[PDB]
Amino acid sequence: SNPYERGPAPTESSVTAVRGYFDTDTDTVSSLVSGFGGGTIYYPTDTSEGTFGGVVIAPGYTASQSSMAWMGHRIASQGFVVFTIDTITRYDQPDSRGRQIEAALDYLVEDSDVADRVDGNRLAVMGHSMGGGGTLAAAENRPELRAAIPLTPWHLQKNWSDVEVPTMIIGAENDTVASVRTHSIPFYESLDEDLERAYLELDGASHFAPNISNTVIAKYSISWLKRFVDEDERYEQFLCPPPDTGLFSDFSDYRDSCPHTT
Repeated sequence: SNPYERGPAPTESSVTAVRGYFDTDTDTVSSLVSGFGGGTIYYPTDTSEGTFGGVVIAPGYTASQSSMAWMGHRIASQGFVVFTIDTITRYDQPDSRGRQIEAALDYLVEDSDVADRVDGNRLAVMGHSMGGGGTLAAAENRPELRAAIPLTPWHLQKNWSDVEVPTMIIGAENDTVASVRTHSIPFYESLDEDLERAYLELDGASHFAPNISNTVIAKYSISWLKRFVDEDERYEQFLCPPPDTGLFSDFSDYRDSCPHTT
């Protein structure tokens, strides 16, 4: 059986809930850490079912932890150790954000007081905007990563055909900052035809959708992490078959590689 399965059999309820099964706590990481600006670790207090996958989440240009904080307890409560990092400076570029995510993954797995609850073999990267660009850069440098979720990603590099990490790109229909025509769709279309991947385009959404509690983003993020970080087939349910994308659907567009096999 899957040794990495955590939590009860999921429902539409459970995956869209503001808090899942697991009681969660936080540890704060100082800006004194090398390689990034610190952050907050959100982690399940219940260790009886075994260790959890670790997930670093990077902010965008001018922003910090607080723009992504809502994902902390909401993802962690599903059975993840979730690291909402700050960057060294608010003006750090995507490649720099990418390096800061890698440092944060290493800090989480090697140095954090919760490292004993993280399975260092099962790690994921997420990030908003330039942090999304950062997420691709990390995914590209670290093919051992189980899952990558760029959110309204921004990057001057368009070609990511080398990424070996299951990639869910969530775009915003009406994004004028990281336009899906010039960022998300070029990035998605460049992925290996053999790679496990999704493109979610949120209907009439703006660049800031990822910084506001969003049930679509959370459901599909948790499903993607469960499927690839935990190899949890029980979440294939939520990803495959793909959802409808007519005009009062959550999605102006949805691209998929169903079924997933891990």
